[PDB]
Amino acid sequence: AVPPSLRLPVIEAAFPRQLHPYWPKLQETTRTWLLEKRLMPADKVEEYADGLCYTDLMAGYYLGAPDEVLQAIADYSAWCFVWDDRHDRDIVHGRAGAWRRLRGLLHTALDSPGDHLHHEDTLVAGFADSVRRLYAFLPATWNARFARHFHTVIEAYDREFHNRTRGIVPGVEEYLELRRLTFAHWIWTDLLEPSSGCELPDAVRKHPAYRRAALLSQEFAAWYNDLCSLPKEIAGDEVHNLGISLITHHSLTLEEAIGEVRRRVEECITEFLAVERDALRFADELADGTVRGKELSGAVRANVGNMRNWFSSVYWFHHESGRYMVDSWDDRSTPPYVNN
Ligand SMILES: CC[N+](CC)(CC)Cc1ccccc1
Ligand SMILES: [Mg+2]
Ligand SMILES: [Mg+2]
Ligand SMILES: [Mg+2]
Repeated sequence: AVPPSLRLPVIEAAFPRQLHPYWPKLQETTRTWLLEKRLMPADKVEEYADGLCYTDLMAGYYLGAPDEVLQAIADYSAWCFVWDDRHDRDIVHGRAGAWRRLRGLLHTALDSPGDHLHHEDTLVAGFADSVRRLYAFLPATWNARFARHFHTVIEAYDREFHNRTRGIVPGVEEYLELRRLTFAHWIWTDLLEPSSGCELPDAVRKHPAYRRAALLSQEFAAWYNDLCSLPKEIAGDEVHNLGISLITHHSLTLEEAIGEVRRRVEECITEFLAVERDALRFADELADGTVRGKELSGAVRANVGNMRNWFSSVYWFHHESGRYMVDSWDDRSTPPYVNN
């Protein structure tokens, strides 16, 4: 049961939740990876890792993924959360030097992950381990695009560092552009392809219906995170959240801002339902009779299915994960699972 201010009946009724059969193993393997790569303190992994639900979130998303592919995606996903925590703590403690160095190392590791598998910074070595494995599934053309996309994500984190250091809250439109990067829209979109076993040609994945379906899936996920993570983020002096930009620049009250974010999230859903029809008509057009057309048709169909699955996975993740349960913390500004 979800709180009325967070509840989305259309999700509950029309996007039934899915779970990949590898999830029980996935849960433990990622937990152990976090442990052995020293990405989270050992006692924090035992106390909090399972309750954080990072593996549940990916296992509800990339349905159909080879077990190995889902494992690398889940390790990378968990790493991303730990990176978000590190970024947060570097900002809070004014470690601009340590953040700048991490940022540079991540850019280099991204292009040559093999070189960085045993780097002395365990956050960098962990990144490189997951990225090296992601690079093993599809041609190097897909790897180059993932890298291009993630260099942009790191730089958006650097922009957030600048904003929070200066006490700047982005305008609403500026925020919406930044959020496509800090949420890593195009990374989750990229990872649809190794999950269905096919790198999509530019002409296919840039078709308007595929692009728009892919975008709305991510806008929904990012803004729903904004809605649900607003309490802990206000508490932690986070300034990046659609709700916070509206309060700051459109002078809404908190209640008005929650309402406005809800309405924007709702519209993503019914916009997605419209363009999903087009995206699936496109998948049928790809099935032209040929082997390649059938491969491409099947892959777009799977990808669009998972774009849909993201809605329910993200929806339930925010109600299940301890990441957001600020009311339970001794210090509302310092989550228990973060290394402070
Ligand atoms: C901070 C984590 N993340 C990706 C794991 C940043 C790129 C956004 C996110 C939050 C909640 C659900 C899904 C993604
Ligand atoms: Mg963040
Ligand atoms: Mg965050
Ligand atoms: Mg958030």
